[PDB]
Amino acid sequence: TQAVEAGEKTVEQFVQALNKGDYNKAAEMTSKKAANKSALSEKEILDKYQNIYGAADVKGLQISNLKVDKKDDSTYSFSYKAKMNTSLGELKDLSYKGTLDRNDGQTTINWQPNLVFPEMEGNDKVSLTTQEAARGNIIDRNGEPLATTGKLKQLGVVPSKLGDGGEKTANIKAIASSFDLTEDAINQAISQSWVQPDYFVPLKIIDGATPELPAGATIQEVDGRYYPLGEAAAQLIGYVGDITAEDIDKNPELSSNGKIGRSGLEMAFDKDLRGTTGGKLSITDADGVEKKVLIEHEVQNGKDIKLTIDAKAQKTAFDSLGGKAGSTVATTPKTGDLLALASSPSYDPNKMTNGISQEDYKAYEENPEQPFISRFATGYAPGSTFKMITAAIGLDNGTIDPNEVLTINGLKWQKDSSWGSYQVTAVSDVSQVDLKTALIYSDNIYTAQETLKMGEKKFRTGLDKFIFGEDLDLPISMNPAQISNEDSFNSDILLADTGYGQGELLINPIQQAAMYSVFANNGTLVYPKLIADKETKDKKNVIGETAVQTIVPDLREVVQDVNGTAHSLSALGIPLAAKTGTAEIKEKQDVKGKENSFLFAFNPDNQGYMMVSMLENKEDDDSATKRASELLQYLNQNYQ
Ligand SMILES: *C(=O)[C@@H](NC(=O)Cc1ccccc1)[C@@H]1N[C@@H](C(=O)O)C(C)(C)S1
Repeated sequence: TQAVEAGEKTVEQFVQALNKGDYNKAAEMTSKKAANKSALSEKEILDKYQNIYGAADVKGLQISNLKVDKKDDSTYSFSYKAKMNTSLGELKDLSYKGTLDRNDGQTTINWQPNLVFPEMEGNDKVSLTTQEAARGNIIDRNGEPLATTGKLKQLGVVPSKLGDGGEKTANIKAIASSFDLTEDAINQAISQSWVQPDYFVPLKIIDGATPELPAGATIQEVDGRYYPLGEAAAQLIGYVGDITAEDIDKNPELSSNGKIGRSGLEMAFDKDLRGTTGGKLSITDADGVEKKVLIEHEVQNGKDIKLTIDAKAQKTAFDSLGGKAGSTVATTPKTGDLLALASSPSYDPNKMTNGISQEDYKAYEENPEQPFISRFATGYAPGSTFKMITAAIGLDNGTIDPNEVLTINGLKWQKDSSWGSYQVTAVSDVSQVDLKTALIYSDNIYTAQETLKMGEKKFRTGLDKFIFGEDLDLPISMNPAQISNEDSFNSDILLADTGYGQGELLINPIQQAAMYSVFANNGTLVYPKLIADKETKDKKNVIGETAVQTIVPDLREVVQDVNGTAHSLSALGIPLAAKTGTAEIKEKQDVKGKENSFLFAFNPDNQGYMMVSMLENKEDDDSATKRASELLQYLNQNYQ
């Protein structure tokens, strides 16, 4: 019995050393190379475990149902079920047999070929044939392609088959003249540090007919991932990259020759898009004739992914940002379909996945405007657009009378002398300010006074009915919106700032589109949705229908009133309700404060579309409002 317990520890450590990928430590727990003992030496056990388990990408060996007893004076038998992960799938239900040995005080494993796979005998080999799975496509709500896979002919020259003296110069000139490439660039590539005589130095990417090939040039067809919208959806869609040996160690079910999603939806839906590797893992005899099969799946290509995105709206939303720092979110607010998720500046995903120079990659990473950031998922202070939420809360809890006219003297205001030098500031000197006026001119003082009058308790009570702190059900990495840093403002100043969208508020554009959706659904919050087939989910009674019917007519006046901050959008001649905002930020360099321009706009007649556009670190006279004319026209015509 005391010996049977030591054997269950030996089988445990032997399996553990195999599981931990240390095939040498497991080899030293075996007996000597002899009959009725170990079949091979230790160096041959290492090389057999390394060759076979390495070829099958064997990872995560775990056993169960261990049964160890006694067979003779020095012989102990052991059995167990086992399972392991391979590049083909899960290899479960493995009945392992063996015998232990107690020669001195230690117990060793009489190693046999049946301890690599159950039915191996003598000089049996292992064979693995695999078929790569085609990565699925990504498409928009109307079927247009967003990310597809295909073949790409790649021109390239062989330095050895190019020439010696003069003939190499002649072949370079013929390759240059027959492929439209400068002669100074062909020599710059074939002379790089990595190049060797008999290598394949790629040049151009043939996108049409293959022309006449001079001496030295040769086309090598390769697989590529194409992105039709390109940079206009690079943050959302992401890009794929060549699978590395580290990736295979983490998930053996990958193809060491395929691509893996690195960011965005390409990485988010990597499992669904990449498919499953097909093939067969068999045990052959000593000559290569197949005996027993261990795994066999057929190649199953990846699934396609259909998004709520509109390819036209996505490209228009991105183009309207003119390459400046910003982002635009367009939805159908009654269902939550995300029509566009643009971020700017961006990077070339085609260039990123189909070969990018190391200089260009550093440009993308050293760019201060940071093109790799998904700005529709970055938290910001919403600014003056947030007054709609504060107003709706003040109307619901009976704090704001729409017709009551506050008197506001001057452009500065503070509650009392305890505020020191801090004062809420108004841009327009309007003395008689009611709710409709405060939304048209965007008056901070009215909002600050009504927030302080409301109280912190009643303010948060209305705020907590929204999606602050919630994690949206979206395949986009994202932080939840927050009201402040802590559960209490503990400051009348901070309570006031939060009233008109400043303070410690952090709400990303997508979360803003979800929160502002209440004004298109009579106070019901409709959650955003990116997968076209998902079910619409909502959250009712977030604000009162009374507040919606009061505020939306005022938001029409933000566009229609001649002093409205969005009056430039009345040139469209379409039903629009809007609210602009400009948030000031002092979290970069103290040399100068930076401003973020915002625009919220939806159709108040049919509620077909909703838009939340942003400009980060805006230039002067530049706003989100002056750029939104084109996207609004498209959404108004195509989403009624
Ligand atoms: C809301 O965001 C308000 N903004 C400020 O009080 C800060 C600010 C920023 C730049 C210049 C002056 C003041 C108001 N809303 C914006 C807007 O709707 O664009 C105004 C510029 C009207 S102030």
